[PDB]
Amino acid sequence: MKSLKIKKGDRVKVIAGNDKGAIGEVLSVDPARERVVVEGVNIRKHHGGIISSEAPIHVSNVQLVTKIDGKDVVTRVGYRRVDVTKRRPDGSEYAAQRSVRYLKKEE
Amino acid sequence: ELKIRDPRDIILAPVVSEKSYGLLDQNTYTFVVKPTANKTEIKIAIEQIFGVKVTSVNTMNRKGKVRRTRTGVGKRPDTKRAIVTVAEGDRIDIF
Amino acid sequence: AAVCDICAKRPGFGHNVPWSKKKTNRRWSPNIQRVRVVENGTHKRMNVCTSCLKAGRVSR
Amino acid sequence: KLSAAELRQLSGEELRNKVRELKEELFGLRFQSATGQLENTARLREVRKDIARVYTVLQERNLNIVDDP
RNA sequence: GGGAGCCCAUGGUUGUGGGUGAGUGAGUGAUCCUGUACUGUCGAGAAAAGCUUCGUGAGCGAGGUGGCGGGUCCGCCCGUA
RNA sequence: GACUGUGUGGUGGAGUUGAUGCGAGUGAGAAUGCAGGCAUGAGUAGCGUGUGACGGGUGGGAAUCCCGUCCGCCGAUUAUCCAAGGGUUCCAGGGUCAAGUUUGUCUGCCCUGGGUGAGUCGGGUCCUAAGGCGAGGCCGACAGGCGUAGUCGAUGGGUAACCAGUUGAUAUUCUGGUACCGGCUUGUCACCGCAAGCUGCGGAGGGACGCAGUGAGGUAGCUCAU
RNA sequence: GUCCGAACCCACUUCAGUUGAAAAUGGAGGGGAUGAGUUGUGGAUAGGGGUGAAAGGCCAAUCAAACACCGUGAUAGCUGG
RNA sequence: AGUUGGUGAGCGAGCUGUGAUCCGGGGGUGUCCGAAUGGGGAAACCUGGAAUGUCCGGAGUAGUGUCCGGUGGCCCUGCCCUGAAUGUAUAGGGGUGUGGGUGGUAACGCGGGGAAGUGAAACAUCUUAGUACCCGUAGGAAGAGAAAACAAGUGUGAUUCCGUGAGUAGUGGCGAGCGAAAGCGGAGGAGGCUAAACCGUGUGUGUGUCAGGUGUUGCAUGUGCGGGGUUGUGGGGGCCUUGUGGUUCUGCUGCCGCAGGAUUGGCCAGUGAGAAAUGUUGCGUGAAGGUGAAGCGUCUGGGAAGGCGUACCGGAGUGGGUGAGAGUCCUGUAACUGUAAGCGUGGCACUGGUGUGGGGUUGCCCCGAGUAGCGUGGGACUCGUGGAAUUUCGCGUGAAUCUGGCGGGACCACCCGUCAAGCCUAAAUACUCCUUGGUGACCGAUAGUGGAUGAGUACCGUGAGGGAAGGGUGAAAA
Ligand SMILES: [Mg+2]
Ligand SMILES: [Mg+2]
Ligand SMILES: [Mg+2]
Ligand SMILES: [Mg+2]
Ligand SMILES: [Mg+2]
Ligand SMILES: [Mg+2]
Ligand SMILES: [Mg+2]
Ligand SMILES: [Mg+2]
Ligand SMILES: [Mg+2]
Ligand SMILES: [Mg+2]
Ligand SMILES: [Mg+2]
Ligand SMILES: [Mg+2]
Ligand SMILES: [Mg+2]
Ligand SMILES: [Mg+2]
Ligand SMILES: [Mg+2]
Ligand SMILES: [Mg+2]
Ligand SMILES: [Mg+2]
Ligand SMILES: [Mg+2]
Ligand SMILES: [Mg+2]
Ligand SMILES: [Mg+2]
Ligand SMILES: [Mg+2]
Ligand SMILES: [Mg+2]
Ligand SMILES: [Mg+2]
Ligand SMILES: [Mg+2]
Ligand SMILES: [Mg+2]
Ligand SMILES: [Mg+2]
Ligand SMILES: [Mg+2]
Ligand SMILES: [Mg+2]
Ligand SMILES: [Mg+2]
Ligand SMILES: [Mg+2]
Ligand SMILES: [Mg+2]
Ligand SMILES: [Mg+2]
Ligand SMILES: [Mg+2]
Ligand SMILES: [Mg+2]
Ligand SMILES: [Mg+2]
Ligand SMILES: [Mg+2]
Ligand SMILES: [Mg+2]
Ligand SMILES: [Mg+2]
Ligand SMILES: [Mg+2]
Ligand SMILES: [Mg+2]
Ligand SMILES: [Mg+2]
Ligand SMILES: [Mg+2]
Ligand SMILES: [Mg+2]
Ligand SMILES: [Mg+2]
Ligand SMILES: [Mg+2]
Ligand SMILES: [Mg+2]
Ligand SMILES: [Mg+2]
Ligand SMILES: [Mg+2]
Ligand SMILES: [Mg+2]
Ligand SMILES: [Mg+2]
Ligand SMILES: [Mg+2]
Ligand SMILES: [Mg+2]
Ligand SMILES: [Mg+2]
Ligand SMILES: [Mg+2]
Ligand SMILES: [Mg+2]
Ligand SMILES: [Mg+2]
Ligand SMILES: [Mg+2]
Ligand SMILES: [Mg+2]
Ligand SMILES: [Mg+2]
Ligand SMILES: [Mg+2]
Ligand SMILES: [Mg+2]
Ligand SMILES: [Mg+2]
Ligand SMILES: [Mg+2]
Ligand SMILES: [Mg+2]
Ligand SMILES: [Mg+2]
Ligand SMILES: [Mg+2]
Ligand SMILES: [Mg+2]
Ligand SMILES: [Mg+2]
Ligand SMILES: [Mg+2]
Ligand SMILES: [Mg+2]
Ligand SMILES: [Mg+2]
Ligand SMILES: [Mg+2]
Ligand SMILES: [Mg+2]
Ligand SMILES: [Mg+2]
Ligand SMILES: [Mg+2]
Ligand SMILES: [Mg+2]
Ligand SMILES: [Mg+2]
Ligand SMILES: [Mg+2]
Ligand SMILES: [Zn+2]
Repeated sequence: MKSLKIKKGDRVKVIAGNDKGAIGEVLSVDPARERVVVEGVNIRKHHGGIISSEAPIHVSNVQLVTKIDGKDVVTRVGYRRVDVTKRRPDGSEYAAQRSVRYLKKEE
Repeated sequence: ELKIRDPRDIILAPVVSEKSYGLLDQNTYTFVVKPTANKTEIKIAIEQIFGVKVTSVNTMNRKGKVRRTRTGVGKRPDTKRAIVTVAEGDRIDIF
Repeated sequence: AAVCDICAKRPGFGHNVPWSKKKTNRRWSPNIQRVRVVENGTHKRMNVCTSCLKAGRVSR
Repeated sequence: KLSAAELRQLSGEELRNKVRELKEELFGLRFQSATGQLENTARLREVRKDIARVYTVLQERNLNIVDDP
C-alpha cells in the first residue's frame, strides 16, 4: 500500500456533503480507511466531556484548491520524477528517483 | 557463543501485596522468577544482583486463573515465585 | 519361510477352483529350503529356493 | 536515542558490556513497572529492541557477514 | 512451651502488658508396643536395590588416602489453596 | 381458473416494471418429514428424607442474609484428615441480569485483587513385581509376531523432625525451641604404603515375607477422687 | 468353604416408586459374613473374537456376534410421501 | 507522511523527514514437544557423563550444589586395527566419521494383497470389481517405449494419449451381463547405450620365437580396466584394398605398419536419454514499483452520483468505492515504463570441457540358459478350459543357438515378418494441498463449506469418532 494524494497540512475544498464549498486545512489523514479531517467543517461531539471538534470525512469528498487569479479553483494532481539522493541508515549516499506532486490547472 | 546470560534474566519482577509487605518484616522478599530456575540458581542470581547474603530460597508454582469470556475460556500465564530470606541485616531495595 | 534370500522369489496368490468353480483365495509358496552356506568365509544358514539351489547360485 | 548501525563501530567486549547494561536497565524498568512507577512505558520495549540490535551486530560479526573490527 | 479468673485501663460481640494456679494417687484398659515373639497348622506363603562383608574378570591413583570426636557452608525437581 | 388492477392509502427505504424470447434449486397441508417460534393440558403436578422459634440488625425490599438467645438433630458420624477425581470452587471486597426448583440484601454464582513457601511429608533423582517396550536376533509374502542383552513400570521394598505459635486465606513447609541425614570444606587425633585407596564388577550374608490362635509384660485412652 | 450377628458383600419376600430422589433405587424384613470371602491400585485377554461355577450371560446404561468410520445415497415385488 | 496488527480507545514512544510504519528480496534469532535422536517418559516433562581435576569449553563459589554452550540415538555404508571356538578364515570386537536413511504430505503414478452389500427378481458360476479398503513405493508427472511388432500379398515402421472402428466381431448358469483388435483421423514426436567374440592391462606359472632374442625369449590358463562392437531380404569380430583432421618426432610390429604424442584445422557435437560434466557476455520480465487522460453551474434534498443546462477525455465507458444511480471525486482501468535484486530464469557468443570411415571377403569366431519351450496348478487377455494361440505366477522338466530362435489363434510345411531371455529415453497424458490474476441466466445466512462470528470450536463420547447455533443501528456514534 501507498499513501493518499491528500496529505496533512494541505488546503482543500469540500466538494460533497453538508459543507460544500467549505475551505480548510487538512488537520489529519487516516490512510487506512481513506478519511481526512479538515478544520472547521464537520463539527460534532466526542465521547469525556462535550469536545465539539471535527469528525473525519471521506477523502474523495475534498479536493486540492489553488488560487489562480483571485478565485479558488479545485484541481487534481499529477506527479513528476526528479533526481534525488537518499541516505542509507548507516549514512552513505546514492542517487535515486523521487516523485513530486504538482497541481493541475496551473501547470 | 552469542547470548550472554545475565542473572537479571531469571528475576523478573517483585511481588507487591499485603502478604509480601508483611513478609518484609522478616527480611523476606517475594519475586516472580523464570519458571525453569531452581532454588540454587535463584539464590546465586539474587546474591550476584544485590550483593546480599541469602539464607533461604523457597519457591512455589502458581497456576494462572481461568476466566470464561466472549471467545471462550482464557487462561492467565503460569508463574513461579521465589520467596527469598535475607541475612539478618542485609536488606534489598525494591523501590 | 516362503521368500528366497537369492532372487527374492515370493509367494503368488490365486484361486482354489473346485468342480463347481466356487473360487477361494489360496497361495502358492516357493519351494524354500534352509541350507548351510559358506559365503566368502561366513558359515550361516540361508533360506534358498530350489530353483536357485539347482542353478548353483548358492555356495555350499 | 535508541541505538542504530553505529554499534558496528564498537568492539566485541564493549558491545557485550552494552548488552549487560541494557539487561540491567530492563531489570530496573520491570521492577518499576511492578512497583507502579515507570510512566515511560515505551522504553520498556525499546530496551529489548536495543538488546536485539546488539545481538544482531555480534552475530553478524561472529558469522563473518561483516568483517570484525 | 502450653494451661483459668484477677488488673488503672483497653473496646465496648474485640486485644494488649502484668495477673498461669495446679501437675497427685487409684481404678480400668486396647484394634497400639514387645511381636516377623510364642503355639498350632497345610494349602507351604514376591522380586530387586539400599545395607554388612568378601575378594578383584576394570580402570583411576599419588606416596596419598581412608578412619574417630570438633567446627563452616551446600542440599535439586514436582505436589502443598 | 390458477390469479389480478396501469385504482387508492399506510408502512418501508433501493431497486425494479411492460413487451418478447431464453434458462429453472418454479409452486406444499400431510412423509409418526427437518429447523425455529408458539399454543394445548395449566396457573395444573411437582419444588428431591427432616424442626424450628424468637429478639435484634442490615436493607428500596427479609419465613428463607447477619448476630444473639431458646429448642431440636447427628455423633462408628450430619465430626476430623487423606487418596482417587475435580481445578481456583479457597480468602477479602464490590454485585443481584442469569444460575439456585421459592425469596434473597445471600451463595460452591458473577466481577476485581489476593492466596498454596519442605534437605526430612507424598512422588521424582534409588529398587524391582505383574506387565509393557525391546540393540542385535529368530519368525513371517508385505503389513507384522515374538523375544535376548537391556530398559521401563507401584498397588510393594528403601529412605533423615518433632512440639509450640502465627495469617482474612498456608504450614511435619513459615517463625520459635530442640534434632537428624547426605555432601563440600576445615581443625585435631589415630592408621596404611608384588605391596594405599577410590570407582567399577560380581560372591556371600542380609533385605525376605503364609494363615489361625491364645497368653504375658506394657503404654495410649478412659473413669473416679475427701 | 462351623454357628449367631454389625461393618462389608449380596438381592429372597413385600410395600412404595414406576413423566421416580434414582434409565433398576428407597422402607421393612432376608442370605453370606475366616472364606470357592471381599475390596483398592496397576496390568492381561478384542468382535466370528474374548471371557463365562454356563444364564447365550457379560465385553462402557438395549450383545444369537460390541462400537466407530468407510463401501454407501446398501437393498427392500413392501409402507409412506 | 504518518505510525506502535485484529476483536476494540485514549496513554508512553519512535518518524518529527536523519525519512519511520508499510512493500519486495536476503539474512540473524528461533524456548519446549514432535522422525525427536544423551537416557527415560503419562507429547510439550524428568534426568544425566563410574572413580580422575572433573565428558569438552567458558562463568560463578573458599569448595560442592549452580549457570551457559558443545558433544554422544539407531540402522546401512566407506576406511584402519584385530580375529574367537580354530587351522584357513569368518562372525565378533575396537577405532574413524565417509556418505545415506528415519518422519510428513490433498490429488494424480507404479507394483502387490483384495471384499461385501448389490444385480441375476432365490442363488453358488458370473456380477458388483480388480471397485472399496489395505501394503510397498515414487515422480513432477509416473508408467510405457526404439519391434523376438503389425499386416496379408502391396505395405506400415518406438511408446503414450484422443476420436472412430463399435456396443460391432465375439464372449456369457449363451442367464444377468461383459466386450475387442486391425485399419483410419488427430495430439505429439528423439533415438541411444550394453553383454559376447577380438585387441591392450595381474596371479593358481617359463623349459620352442634382419635389429633384437632366451630354457626362455615373453610361454599356458582366468581375472579386475580399456578399447572394439550393437544388428536381421542378418550383423559383428576376423582376414585386406584403401581413409583419418598438417605435425614435435616415441616404443612396437618386419629399418613396412600400429599406438602414446603436441598449441594448432574441425566437417562437427555438447550440460541432453545419448559412454561426461566445470566460467565470462547478449532478452523480455515475474516478485515492488513509476507515469497514467478529462466538469463545472443550477434544482430538490440530511446528503447528488439524481433532475435541468452546458462542456470535456477516451489505446481509459471493466469494475469497486465515495452521505442516493459517477468516464471526468477516489481507487483504478487503457497504454507505456522500471525490476537493483533474485539459487533468478530462458536463450546466444566466447571460454572451457569431449571426439570420423567406405569396399570386398566366409575358412573360421561371437550374437545375453536354468532362459525359451514342455507338463501341471492358478491369473490376464472379447475368450468363464476350450480347437487355446499370445501373456503371467508357483512347482517340476528343460532347447537350439544362424543350415538358428520367435511370431502370423491348436499343430505341421512353405511364405511373410521379426531377432526374446541387458539397460536408458523428452513431448503429447493424469492431478491441485498450494500461489497469482480472473470468471459465473452459482448460493445469499434453514441457502452456500460442518464452519460469513471462539468452528472442527462449544458440546457429546473412555476412545476411535460425532459435531452445532448465533450476520445487518446509522451517511457519520453524532
Ligand atoms: Mg530504506
Ligand atoms: Mg506516489
Ligand atoms: Mg515446593
Ligand atoms: Mg494467553
Ligand atoms: Mg470373488
Ligand atoms: Mg535336481
Ligand atoms: Mg493386657
Ligand atoms: Mg499446604
Ligand atoms: Mg490443606
Ligand atoms: Mg420477462
Ligand atoms: Mg422445490
Ligand atoms: Mg407450510
Ligand atoms: Mg419442531
Ligand atoms: Mg399455557
Ligand atoms: Mg389453585
Ligand atoms: Mg387438571
Ligand atoms: Mg390439583
Ligand atoms: Mg400440589
Ligand atoms: Mg424437605
Ligand atoms: Mg427450609
Ligand atoms: Mg443462628
Ligand atoms: Mg440427639
Ligand atoms: Mg460407642
Ligand atoms: Mg491441586
Ligand atoms: Mg475468582
Ligand atoms: Mg467456577
Ligand atoms: Mg468462598
Ligand atoms: Mg430466584
Ligand atoms: Mg452477596
Ligand atoms: Mg462474597
Ligand atoms: Mg538408574
Ligand atoms: Mg520384566
Ligand atoms: Mg530391531
Ligand atoms: Mg536400573
Ligand atoms: Mg522407575
Ligand atoms: Mg485451611
Ligand atoms: Mg504444625
Ligand atoms: Mg524451623
Ligand atoms: Mg547378592
Ligand atoms: Mg522367600
Ligand atoms: Mg461360616
Ligand atoms: Mg463399600
Ligand atoms: Mg428377583
Ligand atoms: Mg408395584
Ligand atoms: Mg449359615
Ligand atoms: Mg489395560
Ligand atoms: Mg436357552
Ligand atoms: Mg451393557
Ligand atoms: Mg453376522
Ligand atoms: Mg457399490
Ligand atoms: Mg431406496
Ligand atoms: Mg400402511
Ligand atoms: Mg525498523
Ligand atoms: Mg530427548
Ligand atoms: Mg525418547
Ligand atoms: Mg544429537
Ligand atoms: Mg565423573
Ligand atoms: Mg522417505
Ligand atoms: Mg456373493
Ligand atoms: Mg440376487
Ligand atoms: Mg430382489
Ligand atoms: Mg520414466
Ligand atoms: Mg525410429
Ligand atoms: Mg495413428
Ligand atoms: Mg570389457
Ligand atoms: Mg487519473
Ligand atoms: Mg449531476
Ligand atoms: Mg540377441
Ligand atoms: Mg510359444
Ligand atoms: Mg496352464
Ligand atoms: Mg476372463
Ligand atoms: Mg503356451
Ligand atoms: Mg494361421
Ligand atoms: Mg524404462
Ligand atoms: Mg450455515
Ligand atoms: Mg434473513
Ligand atoms: Mg437462522
Ligand atoms: Mg471429553
Ligand atoms: Zn531364489
